[PDB]
Amino acid sequence: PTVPDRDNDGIPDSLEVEGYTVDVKNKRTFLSPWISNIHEKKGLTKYKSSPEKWSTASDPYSDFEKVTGRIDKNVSPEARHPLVAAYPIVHVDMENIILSKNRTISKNTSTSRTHTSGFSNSNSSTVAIDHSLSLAGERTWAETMGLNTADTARLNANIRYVNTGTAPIYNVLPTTSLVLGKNQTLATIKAKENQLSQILAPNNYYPSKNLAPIALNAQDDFSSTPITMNYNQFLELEKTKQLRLDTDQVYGNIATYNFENGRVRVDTGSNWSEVLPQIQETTARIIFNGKDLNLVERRIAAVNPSDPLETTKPDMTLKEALKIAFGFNEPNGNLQYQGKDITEFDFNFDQQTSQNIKNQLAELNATNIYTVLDKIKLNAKMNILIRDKRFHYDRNNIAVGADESVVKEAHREVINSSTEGLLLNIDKDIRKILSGYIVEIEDTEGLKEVINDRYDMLNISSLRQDGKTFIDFKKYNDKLPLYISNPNYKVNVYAVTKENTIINPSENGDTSTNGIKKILIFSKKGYEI
Amino acid sequence: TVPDRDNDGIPDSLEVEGYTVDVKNKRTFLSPWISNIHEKKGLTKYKSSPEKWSTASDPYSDFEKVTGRIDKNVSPEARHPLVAAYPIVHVDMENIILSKNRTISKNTSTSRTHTSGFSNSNSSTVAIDHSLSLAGERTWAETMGLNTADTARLNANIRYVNTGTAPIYNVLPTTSLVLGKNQTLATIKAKENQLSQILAPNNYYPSKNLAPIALNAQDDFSSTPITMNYNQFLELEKTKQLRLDTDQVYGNIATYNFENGRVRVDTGSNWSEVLPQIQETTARIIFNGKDLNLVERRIAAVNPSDPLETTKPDMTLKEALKIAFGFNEPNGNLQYQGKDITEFDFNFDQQTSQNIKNQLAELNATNIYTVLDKIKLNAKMNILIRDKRFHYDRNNIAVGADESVVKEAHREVINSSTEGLLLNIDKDIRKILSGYIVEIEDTEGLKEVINDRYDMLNISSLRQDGKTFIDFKKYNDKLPLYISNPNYKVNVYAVTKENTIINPSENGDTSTNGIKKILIFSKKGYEI
Amino acid sequence: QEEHLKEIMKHIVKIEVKGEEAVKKEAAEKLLEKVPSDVLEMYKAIGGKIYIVDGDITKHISLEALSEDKKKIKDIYGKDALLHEHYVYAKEGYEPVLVIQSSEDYVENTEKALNVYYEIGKILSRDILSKINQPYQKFLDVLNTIKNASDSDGQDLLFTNQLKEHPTDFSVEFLEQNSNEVQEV
Repeated sequence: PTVPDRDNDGIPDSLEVEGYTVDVKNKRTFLSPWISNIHEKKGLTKYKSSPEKWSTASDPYSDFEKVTGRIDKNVSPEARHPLVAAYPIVHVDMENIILSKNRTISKNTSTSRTHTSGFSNSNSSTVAIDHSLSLAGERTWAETMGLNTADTARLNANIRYVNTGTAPIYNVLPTTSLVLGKNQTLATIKAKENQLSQILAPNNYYPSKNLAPIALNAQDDFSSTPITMNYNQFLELEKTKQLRLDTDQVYGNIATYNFENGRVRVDTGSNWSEVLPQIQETTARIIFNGKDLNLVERRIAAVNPSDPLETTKPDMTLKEALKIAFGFNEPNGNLQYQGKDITEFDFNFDQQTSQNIKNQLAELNATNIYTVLDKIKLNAKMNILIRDKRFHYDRNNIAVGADESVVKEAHREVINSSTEGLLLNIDKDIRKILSGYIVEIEDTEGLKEVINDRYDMLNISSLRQDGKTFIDFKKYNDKLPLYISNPNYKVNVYAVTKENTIINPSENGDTSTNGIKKILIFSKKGYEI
Repeated sequence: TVPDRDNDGIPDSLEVEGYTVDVKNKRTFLSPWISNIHEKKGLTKYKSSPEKWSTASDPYSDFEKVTGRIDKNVSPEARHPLVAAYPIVHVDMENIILSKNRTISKNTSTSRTHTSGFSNSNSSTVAIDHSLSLAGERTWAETMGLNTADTARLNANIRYVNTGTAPIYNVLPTTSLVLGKNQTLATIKAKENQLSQILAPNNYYPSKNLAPIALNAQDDFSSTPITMNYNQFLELEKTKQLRLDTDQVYGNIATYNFENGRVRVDTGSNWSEVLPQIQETTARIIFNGKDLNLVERRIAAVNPSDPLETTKPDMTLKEALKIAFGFNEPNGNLQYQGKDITEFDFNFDQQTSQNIKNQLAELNATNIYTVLDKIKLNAKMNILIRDKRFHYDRNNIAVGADESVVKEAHREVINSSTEGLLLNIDKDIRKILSGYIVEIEDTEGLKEVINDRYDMLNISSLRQDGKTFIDFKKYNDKLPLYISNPNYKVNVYAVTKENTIINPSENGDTSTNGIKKILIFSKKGYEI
Repeated sequence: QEEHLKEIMKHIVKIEVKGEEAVKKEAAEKLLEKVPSDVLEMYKAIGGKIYIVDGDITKHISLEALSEDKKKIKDIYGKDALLHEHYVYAKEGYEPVLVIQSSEDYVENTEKALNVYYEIGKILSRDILSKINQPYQKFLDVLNTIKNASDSDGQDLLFTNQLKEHPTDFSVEFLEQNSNEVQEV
């Protein structure tokens, strides 16, 4: 019969264009043409692909292997589908630093992978150093560290690498340069040689959470203080507390599947630094912050009118893209992600993509995209950003705040209240936009006494091991319980979100929380405790 | 003539249904499982995947494993196709020595550890002996002239232990010593072109017959590689324990060549490329039954989400234990050389826990020990089965036990005299007893403890015939045992590790006063 | 490398979908093919013919009204199985009938095919040849050579427990008095 197969990818031509699916028959797996009535009840997915592409996504795994499972068992599940490119995405996460002069300020940091606007295909992150005063007496860093006009401080940090992509990196580990301010490059962290012999499967850390993180300073003799830094730099750092970590895309080799013995061997000829360019010019990019407010990037194969070979890829409608790339489903035919309807999200587009979609909205005579969702065609190179509509965001698309009404609603469940603190149970996502709480006491006649009355004394909210938030008064108190001048006096509590926070003392070094917009969060009389 | 898609020698139908190889006088042939003629002959019933060249995913084909054409060093129990064969190397530190850049030389004991969200990486844990070999050597800080501005040198001896199931050949793992939470003292070099020997499973390198590898090079690489400022030494004194973390960068793999039957190390295949597959498609079972050491095995289980992966034969928990460790059914009741399956605990990670609660719901059962043979294993579950009778610490090492169990193990006095006891106790108990407290009781209720110092308990030795012998004269005054009254009771107490004190108290008390002691012996003065 | 893809490719890529019920008809017909045709003509000549049911073999008009008591059957391996679960039964009487339950897995696996062929052999020996008493000395002579032979597990493979306890060699009288045991072998 010589069933025709030009692309030489195992699946015959007719099958790829019309729809097929792999289904395990008791112990033997066979490929079958999609039958509408007998396969749907079994919960099998309808695959489609390109009859002229050995790999529709253009990544190194053929159309046949992805759906059949003959593949590096580490490729993330969501990438098994033939229309989702599988490639690595490595960024650097810095946990904490320490400083001194060539009496060491050691503060813990929190990092988030960033993305800003005209946004380009290069990964970068952003660390934010904690500003709260661990020591009472450590007012003004300039003095806690003996920094003089003609001195230089030494920097020694700990970092870990994070793989948030969908495929493993193997031998090499990328070079990445730290930069303070707009263009002041302080140091480039060397690419250690022949040491990352382990694997970074998607959503894993290197080195793992159970081992010491890789010390940034060598601790050897390579440079006495590689991170030198004149005085003026230290000043910007004191004003901004921000550092950027730019990383390039030089990953390792690729792991291929061998038919002869089923061995997965690292081939030394093929290298990710040759493939990524292909993927980045033939796919639509979708960025989503839905799961835990972290930026997840996926690439979907879309058609490109100008190129013959490219019209071969199956048409991909936006609605289906969200379904197969992230996990959206249809309990009642309404697109939703774990309860949250698709309508609670924004759609933002780059100027090109924006223009293109305006056209698409014209030939259909519709104004609300949330309706015509199943009629939007994706072409190559569009960039789409789906962000939660309820939270406020900064310039680098990081979650930074929210509307007060949401903040209050998140607190309407008071599990317990006493004179020693609150034990709340709040939805894990909100507590990533709250910097701290202001506690105050109110005289029966309207007076106001704020307990922790200093700008740098807000980090008073810890988290218990059972996920119950616990606020401790004695932390930034005088290690004494809470006193009340009247069992009828109301106790008011305000919360301050990051966006509305102050990061340095004011002009005249004011430390009071006066000119800070505060949202009321609690108010029970003295006897209601 | 017979379809064989996986191209692994065995035909399709045989692989799915069950087969076994059985030698007919001198020729080996593969045959379909016949229930009556193979079972009486003691042959094992195999199953495998018709679409996997190696169902386990390790580097040996389904056909080679069961037929024996394979590196003769893979341990026997891993010859069965559903048990992954791979190495597991950890570091064992036998003893250290210290001085200043007056040498504290103590013997150490190490145990492979495992703690809790527990991950796939081997680590060990040393414990330094605390007992006072010298009477006068109170406070190390002074026995070694250590000053606030001094530095101590560390010099240990180590050997490598392979507790896995397959051999490593050329490379030997890099391993970093770490004290406390994050103060990394040193990284043990990967000696180059020196591990030309072999680590077969359950073997040592270097062998028990050779001097252990000196940790410090004794060359010029670093004058005192393990330097150490004062503050660490203080912290070290409070905790008296270290960790040895090792990674998994092993060597190449030895493969079997069909043309002439030679086993040659191919330089293309490297264990560091295979391990990730195994770690993502098998169920992990931890067992501390044999000798209270953590033995880890991996069994190939199905993963619903993946077509190719659904091909592997289903494994019920009971079946896993039968082929991986040696459990059997003399009377249909699970036991490991007598101890019934009921004497063990089952602990599960949160994911696996969730999965098993479902499994227990569609069967309407509450005691897992009954419906045990009806529990499906899925890929990536982690199961830890520990003996229910012993107490455990934070790093899941055996540390103590309930007193009641301890006493019956001692109720057999083979001999008693005025110089000590010679017992014959079950080899497993003496890994949770730190030492013994001896005391004498006046006819009117007084109490005189002979070795009345916290660091003076190690008085119990073991004779060459496995009979434990407790020596009083060791930490006594080299004098025999006196008794003020043939009516005076003689009390002996034992102190398990978990219940031990490791440093002098707040006001530097050295008496065994505030130590919880369990009574183990009490005979009349005349009887002794 | 290009070579191997084809073999795996052909086995997995079923070009067309036979159908939901066609496969069933095709499986049974292929199975009976392997048995020599001449056996089928002897069966038809002596009367009743095999009809393939689709549902629970336990409930069929031809078999429901007869032999309710004989619910206990022994597979080829000697282990007992209930009839309802079992997938093939046969009955010896005035109307010799053989019934096989249709299934799609007779070509792929073998344990199921073995029982069908096993039932054809029992009908042949007990119902066909018995009309001529064809099993006789030649069959008995080979039989005798198996019992007395160097540690030959062959006995274990074909003899039941009852046979393993006859001390001397087999005799022409025994077959006459007991003819179910020999016909089974």
